[PDB]
Amino acid sequence: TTPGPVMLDVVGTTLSRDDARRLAHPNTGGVILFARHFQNRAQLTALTDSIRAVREDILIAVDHEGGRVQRFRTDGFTVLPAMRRLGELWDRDVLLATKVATAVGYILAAELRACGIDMSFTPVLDLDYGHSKVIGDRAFHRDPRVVTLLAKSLNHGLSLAGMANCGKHFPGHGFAEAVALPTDDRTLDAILEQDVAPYDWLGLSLAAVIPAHVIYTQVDKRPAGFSRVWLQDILRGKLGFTGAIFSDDLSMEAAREGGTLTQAADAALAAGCDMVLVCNQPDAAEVVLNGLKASAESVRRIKRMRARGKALKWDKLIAQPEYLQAQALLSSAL
Ligand SMILES: CC(=O)N[C@H]1/C(=N/OC(=O)Nc2ccccc2)O[C@H](CO)[C@@H](O)[C@@H]1O
Repeated sequence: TTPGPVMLDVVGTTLSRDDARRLAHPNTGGVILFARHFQNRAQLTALTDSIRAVREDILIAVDHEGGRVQRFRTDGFTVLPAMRRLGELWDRDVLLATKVATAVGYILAAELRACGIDMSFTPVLDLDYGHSKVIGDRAFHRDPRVVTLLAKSLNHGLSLAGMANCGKHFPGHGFAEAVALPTDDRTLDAILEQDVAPYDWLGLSLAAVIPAHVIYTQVDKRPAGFSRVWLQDILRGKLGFTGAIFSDDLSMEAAREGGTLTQAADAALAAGCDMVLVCNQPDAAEVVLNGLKASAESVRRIKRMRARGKALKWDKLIAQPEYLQAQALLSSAL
């Protein structure tokens, strides 16, 4: 089987008959996990194993950013700092900050792969303007050059465990704050010269992208996730990006602008998304699976988000010097 364009979630800590039906649908391509799917490491591994048993080509992801966004914080998972902490460390010691960023990346990816997960929806590349509360301390730094090199060092640590990455929220969620959709009335050039710069500078170190549920009125009235201008003209065209594009959670009502989930899913894919996220309502996601009108190009990019190579099980990772080394550095540096 080949991955479909829909990423959804399962009902709980153990796979159900309804999950198996949904996982087997041709338009299913991924699973995203949340805190309700984690009891302990043993349970989570059995869950991810059973998911791949139903659909061997499935992509399994999770929002593991650190700080305020980390689904798995217990039973050995290292509580990671808010990315804003790394920008603050950068301001005291640039090179040390890049060293810690990689260690955070490797810890993050290694622990996730030990439980059978492919990727995390990280890093946040939004600039820390201080404007967006939903972003807040999830942003690395105000300076796009600092965001680039810190995020790059983190993506390097992810790659050391064979894990990819996903920058967000394109073209930038940091400026709009802004219950309807946020709006950003800056000019295209202003958005390109700063918020978009990390996506451009990261080059091949950027594996994927999530667009923002934000309307940039001076560029396109459609939200970035449903904007062919942003996803094709800018990202694919002007920047030459060839990585995967995941929509932001379509379950966010205001993002759909009066349309159904299925209609919003068709618009996102039509705009340029390779995969769409429908979180926290599997039955509504199943309606999308069966009503979707919309692959060759996308399937290639989706397959390339699978974790590369073999992963260390927990019994092996806990005794690995590199893992132990990263743990110590994180404690001392922060
Ligand atoms: C802007 C933001 O924080 N978007 C996140 C995000 N946000 O989802 C929602 O805000 N969902 C929502 C909000 C209100 C009602 C229903 C769903 O979903 C993705 C997958 O979980 C994350 O990777 C994104 O980073």
